[PDB]
Amino acid sequence: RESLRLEVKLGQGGEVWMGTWNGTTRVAIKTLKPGLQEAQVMKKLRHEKLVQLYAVVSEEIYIVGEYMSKGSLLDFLKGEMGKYLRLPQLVDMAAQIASGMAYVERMNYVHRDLRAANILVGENLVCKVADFPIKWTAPEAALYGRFTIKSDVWSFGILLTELTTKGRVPYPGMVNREVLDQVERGYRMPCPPECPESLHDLMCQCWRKDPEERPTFEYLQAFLEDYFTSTEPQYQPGENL
Ligand SMILES: Cc1cccc(Cc2nn(C(C)(C)C)c3ncnc(N)c23)c1
Repeated sequence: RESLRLEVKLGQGGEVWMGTWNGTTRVAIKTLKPGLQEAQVMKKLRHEKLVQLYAVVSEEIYIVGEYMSKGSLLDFLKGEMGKYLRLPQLVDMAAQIASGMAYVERMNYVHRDLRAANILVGENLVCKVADFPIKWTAPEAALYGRFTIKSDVWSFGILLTELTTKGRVPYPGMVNREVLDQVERGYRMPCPPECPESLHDLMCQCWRKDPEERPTFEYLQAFLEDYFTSTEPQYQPGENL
């Protein structure tokens, strides 16, 4: 429609801007440098924990969508807020992402790149899935291209380590190659400092060798929503978590 007004340049890769749709609705605008399938997907998928597609400009997109004021989750955890987040806030954020992926799961879709960098945050610690990497990719997916919702579950397990480490890169010290050789031999990341074994157990369930044995995003959602009542009712704050 071309009723957009770009104000602040958010990031650069294409680019992303904070603008205003027809002089009112504040929106985010992703731009392509000539040298989009995401929009096609966001037409079918509509959920409160998924970033909302608003409009498109197929000439010169300019993909317009819901503006998330706190940028990516990766930047959020590595930012000034990281030091104040505790398990309750982190688990909560995990539950919201499981809710979005639960919807994806029911819609028979696959993300193929779930991770903190592709999660957006807003006010009141609202998290939503967006953007519809060996360290984040399930073995069967990275090796044989077996991309399913179960390979997204594996990726969610890695995302859990990102939350509990507050942004740190998975498999610290290991390069892609070592990560492939190691994970194939049954290696799995240890329990993060001050992270309850119960949560690390959830990760390991997401990392099971057999895809069909990994839990559903429905199970993950429910588990995380009830965490501090059914699982760790005796939880006590710590230095970092
Ligand atoms: C649909 C759509 C449109 C524009 C941008 C995105 C992804 C996105 N990316 N970014 C970054 C963090 C600037 C890269 C966003 N910041 C705020 N709101 C957003 N929606 C984003 C998605």
